[PDB]
Amino acid sequence: NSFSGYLKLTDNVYIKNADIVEEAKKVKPTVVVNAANVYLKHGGGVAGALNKATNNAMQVESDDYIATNGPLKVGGSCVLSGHNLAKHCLHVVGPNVNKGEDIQLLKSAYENFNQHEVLLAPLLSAGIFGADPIHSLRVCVDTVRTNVYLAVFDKNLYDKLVSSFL
Ligand SMILES: O=C(O)C1=C(c2ccc3ncccc3c2)CCC1
Repeated sequence: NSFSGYLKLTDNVYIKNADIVEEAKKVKPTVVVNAANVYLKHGGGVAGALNKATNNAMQVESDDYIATNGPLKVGGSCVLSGHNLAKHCLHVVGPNVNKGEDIQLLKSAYENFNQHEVLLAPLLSAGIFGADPIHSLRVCVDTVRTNVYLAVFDKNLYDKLVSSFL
């Protein structure tokens, strides 16, 4: 958890313009959050990038978790190995509002972060899930009570989030 170069937005939310894969490889945090789907199929976005950085070890483990436990619920999570990226990966399912899933479940999704004192994470439901990323940061700030270090890849999005916040 030796994070560096973050800007503190609130007592417990920090942000950096960084690639979450590179941050995980540098810091090897106790927990890295994945922006997952209910079947843990890590096909694109942050999920595809974290799985690729494990050379598909994350996907093989996830398929076994699903065969034994069934799919997650939207707003839910599971804890699996972080492989080379972290001690643990917290796979969290935010709603895909582009498919009619309820935006209220974004609060439920962020509540899962409270089971861990420190996390490295992306914004949930941003990208292909369709939620406005600045709304997702507001829900994170209003819901997460533990220490969360948010990595945002895109510089234009990062500058917009920092300006809206501070
Ligand atoms: O943080 C961003 O800029 C966002 C996304 C993203 C998408 C793909 C990524 N592939 C590798 C590492 C980080 C990634 C991050 C999806 C929406 C917002």
